[PDB]
Amino acid sequence: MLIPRKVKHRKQHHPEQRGIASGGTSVSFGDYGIQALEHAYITNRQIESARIAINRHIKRGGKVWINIFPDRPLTKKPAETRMGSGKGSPEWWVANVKPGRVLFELSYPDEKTARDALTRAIHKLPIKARIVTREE
Amino acid sequence: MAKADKATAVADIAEQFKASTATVVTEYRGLTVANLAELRRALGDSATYTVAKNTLVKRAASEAGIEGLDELFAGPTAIAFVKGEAVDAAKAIKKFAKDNKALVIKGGYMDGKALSVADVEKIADL
Amino acid sequence: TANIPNKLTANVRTRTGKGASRQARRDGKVPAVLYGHGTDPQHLELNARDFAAVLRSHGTNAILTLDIEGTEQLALTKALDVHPIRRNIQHADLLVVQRGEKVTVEVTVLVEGDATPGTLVTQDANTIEIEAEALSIPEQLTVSVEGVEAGTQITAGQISLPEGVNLISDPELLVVNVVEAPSAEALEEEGA
Amino acid sequence: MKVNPSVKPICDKCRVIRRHGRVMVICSDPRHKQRQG
Amino acid sequence: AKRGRKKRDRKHSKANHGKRPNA
Amino acid sequence: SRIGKQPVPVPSGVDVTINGQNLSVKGPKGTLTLDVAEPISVSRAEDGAIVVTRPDDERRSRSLHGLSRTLIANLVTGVTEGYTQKMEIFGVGYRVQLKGQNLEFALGYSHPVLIEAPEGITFAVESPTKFSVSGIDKQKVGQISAVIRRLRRPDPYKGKGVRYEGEQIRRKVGKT
RNA sequence: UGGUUUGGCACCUCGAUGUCGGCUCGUCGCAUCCUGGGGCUGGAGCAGGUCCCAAGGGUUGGGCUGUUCGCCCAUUAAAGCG
RNA sequence: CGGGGGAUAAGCUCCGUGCGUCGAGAGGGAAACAGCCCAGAUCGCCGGCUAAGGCCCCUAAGCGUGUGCUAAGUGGAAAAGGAUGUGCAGUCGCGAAGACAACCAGGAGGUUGGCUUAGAAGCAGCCACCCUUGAAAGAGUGCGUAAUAGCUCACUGGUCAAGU
Ligand SMILES: [Mg+2]
Ligand SMILES: [Mg+2]
Ligand SMILES: [Mg+2]
Ligand SMILES: [Mg+2]
Ligand SMILES: [Mg+2]
Ligand SMILES: [Mg+2]
Ligand SMILES: [Mg+2]
Ligand SMILES: [Mg+2]
Ligand SMILES: [Mg+2]
Ligand SMILES: [Mg+2]
Ligand SMILES: [Mg+2]
Ligand SMILES: [Mg+2]
Ligand SMILES: [Mg+2]
Ligand SMILES: [Mg+2]
Ligand SMILES: [Mg+2]
Ligand SMILES: [Mg+2]
Ligand SMILES: [Mg+2]
Ligand SMILES: [Mg+2]
Ligand SMILES: [Mg+2]
Ligand SMILES: [Mg+2]
Ligand SMILES: [Mg+2]
Ligand SMILES: [Mg+2]
Ligand SMILES: [Mg+2]
Ligand SMILES: [Mg+2]
Ligand SMILES: [Mg+2]
Ligand SMILES: [Mg+2]
Ligand SMILES: [Mg+2]
Ligand SMILES: [Mg+2]
Ligand SMILES: [Mg+2]
Ligand SMILES: [Mg+2]
Ligand SMILES: [Mg+2]
Ligand SMILES: [Mg+2]
Ligand SMILES: [Mg+2]
Ligand SMILES: [Mg+2]
Ligand SMILES: [Mg+2]
Ligand SMILES: [Zn+2]
Repeated sequence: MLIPRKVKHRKQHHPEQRGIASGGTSVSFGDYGIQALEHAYITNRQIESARIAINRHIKRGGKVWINIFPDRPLTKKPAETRMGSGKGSPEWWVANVKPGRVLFELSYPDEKTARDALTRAIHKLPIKARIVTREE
Repeated sequence: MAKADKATAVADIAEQFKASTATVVTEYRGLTVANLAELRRALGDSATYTVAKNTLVKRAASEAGIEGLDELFAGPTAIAFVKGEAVDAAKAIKKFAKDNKALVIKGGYMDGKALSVADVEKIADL
Repeated sequence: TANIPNKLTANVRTRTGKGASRQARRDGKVPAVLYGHGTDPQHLELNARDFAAVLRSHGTNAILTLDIEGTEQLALTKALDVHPIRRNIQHADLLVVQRGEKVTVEVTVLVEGDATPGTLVTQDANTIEIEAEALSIPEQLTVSVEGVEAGTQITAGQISLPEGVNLISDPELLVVNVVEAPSAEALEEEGA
Repeated sequence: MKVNPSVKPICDKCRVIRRHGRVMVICSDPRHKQRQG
Repeated sequence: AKRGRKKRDRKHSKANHGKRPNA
Repeated sequence: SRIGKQPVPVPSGVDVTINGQNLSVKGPKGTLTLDVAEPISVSRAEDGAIVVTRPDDERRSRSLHGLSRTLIANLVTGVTEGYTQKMEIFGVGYRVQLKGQNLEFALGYSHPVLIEAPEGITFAVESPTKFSVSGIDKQKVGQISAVIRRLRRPDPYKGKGVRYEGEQIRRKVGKT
């Protein structure tokens, strides 16, 4: 559960959802990484669930990284009410993603266990993804 | 095993044969590791007993005139070299074979000529 | 530490523009431009297949000798661009060079060895800048780690280098770090 | 006759075959035997 | 429902180039 | 392919005749007919052997070559020797006896169960607990063997039923 | 996936679309209550748990609230969901 | 087409567009279908040439020609995911020094490695995952017993013969 402390304005427009990624397109820091292809949004709950999933399988050794943060908010008004008449309230936070961006990275000398854990993580997210290696 | 390993083994067995006065061929099938270790301990005083593969030994035999043994390498083969003396190793193998009943002596090599099982028995007795 | 040139062929581009460039790309040709102190830019084509072969054989940085209309030249692959998704070589930069020049080249570094059970291996920096002669560029650098404990910060300067090379990056740069293996409690605490 | 959209060779002794357009795995252990559908 | 999916899917006939009134 | 390459041997004491696609064989045990698949042709070697050839290496030909070869080998070996199977019954108070061409079983049901013997096969019993079945066609032998086997449900507890010669059934013990 | 409850859009009908249950009378689907056939079991057997195929027939009578819903009284194989 | 309100929902609503059409527009095309494609009706002619779409019969025109794919009525309903289906293109490894599978022998000795437990011997768990003889033994992928014990397997030798 990662939440930003404060923001100048507490709500914004819908996230931009077109184009191809520009920066952070190369796996770097550790030895293995994950990159996505489709376009969607990811939230703190999903991030934490994926982190716990990778944790409970990596167990003793290794250590992870996260390259995103759901800071941009989204709004949702009380249910069963006439639309309009004012904004709703911010309920859950998300961060956008574009093809080529790197989501997670890992370092663990046992390649097979590392790959199996990473596949466990991939089978989790709501976006198509695949594993990548540090070497070109 | 790599081709380099095969060449190294060929050279090793060739030099061992060159440095050994004579040698014999036996069958190692159906023998328990305990009895193999016992035989190795018994023979270690004078001779050396190992295992070699048919194709490798056939290729290595081209150096000397031991090429006549090619027909005796059909099936499992165990190779024993006698660096010292000639007869004591033969007696040891004969007694071990007649005790175990699971070892058959394929033949031997003496004075540049292959000799059959009866000749091996006679020369061992001598 | 000596290497040998890799031979290739090239042709002069007839048209300049995105349309023709990516038409050639689809056909199977990778456009390229060469330039240097000679003050004479030239833009050519290269065979993608042999280009990839040479790169995979001799790393990112390799010595290339090019045949253009019967003329010979020596060039270096200064920079490369890779499609993030398709991993294609859209364009490569060639820098002419003659024997006996000082050039700035980025070189990768690898690490190998055995680590104690109570230690973990991390690599903050994967490439280190090294200056040397054009024909004397190492293909890779290696560092051996054995029986290290606790803080064993290895600086770039500490790394052994071959002769005829100079370390341009400041020695204070940290390349390899080794730390105490983590604990489950602290690891789970992280990011809470 | 575990019926799930996806099947796997749960243990090493599972083998996969194709029948009448439907693919299922047979194994000595009945627990390891299932068909998709 | 089934009704809705039909008309939108039936719009993908090459005759109309894919664009039709009312989706 | 690999299994169809080797020609099928033919002994001297068997007659073989070929009429286009159809093939018939005459031997001491009897005679049988056969129709062969059209994609594959069959030829007879002058050295008392049968050679089967495929025109092309596609999937259907690769599949049918081996099938034709093995089927020819099976039918020739059957007409030469034949086929027999032995059966045994385990349990307490289980019996079997022969009445002419018909055979009856006693597995402990309230009423007896009888099985008719179709043509081309015969039933032989040497002991009240063991019998055998004989015939010429392996497929018929196997069919009748399976039918006889399926009389009783599997019993992984006491093993009561009918079991083949070398067939071992898993057994699990119920504590309660 | 279904559009069957509570919901959002006002597009056909304010020179009229008459309204909840009950009585009588059907017709249809299967996401199966029994009746039918199988398999896996932490399946001695009776008896249980779960999955698969299957829509020919049946699915009581009473007390309480107008009630829908719901609780209760006595048997049968069941007192099925829309 | 570029946007806001909405649950990135509506055949929803509110904007901007020297933007199209219908409204105020027949014909032909998609079975029927105002807002989609082509095309702008002065009138007559038992005349020729064409756009959009079509050429087995309904129904006018090709059961056209040349090279390739399809076993599913996919053609003629949709996603996470799964799989010894299949063709093309590219790999490294091994392969006549006998590849792979298949069909005989050996797969052992400190050893029950320590903590843990009633119990831990290879198989509830944690640490090294050390080493010996070798051809090969992995603190052993499992289905085996409370714990021993067996069935084994990993790599490897003997026979067949090239793809794996
Ligand atoms: Mg940026
Ligand atoms: Mg996903
Ligand atoms: Mg599952
Ligand atoms: Mg729309
Ligand atoms: Mg209205
Ligand atoms: Mg109206
Ligand atoms: Mg009205
Ligand atoms: Mg009225
Ligand atoms: Mg009415
Ligand atoms: Mg009413
Ligand atoms: Mg059903
Ligand atoms: Mg039932
Ligand atoms: Mg059940
Ligand atoms: Mg039914
Ligand atoms: Mg009926
Ligand atoms: Mg009342
Ligand atoms: Mg829009
Ligand atoms: Mg919008
Ligand atoms: Mg409106
Ligand atoms: Mg408007
Ligand atoms: Mg108009
Ligand atoms: Mg009109
Ligand atoms: Mg019309
Ligand atoms: Mg006009
Ligand atoms: Mg015309
Ligand atoms: Mg046209
Ligand atoms: Mg016509
Ligand atoms: Mg046609
Ligand atoms: Mg063709
Ligand atoms: Mg269809
Ligand atoms: Mg799909
Ligand atoms: Mg998949
Ligand atoms: Mg073994
Ligand atoms: Mg030990
Ligand atoms: Mg343990
Ligand atoms: Zn299994």
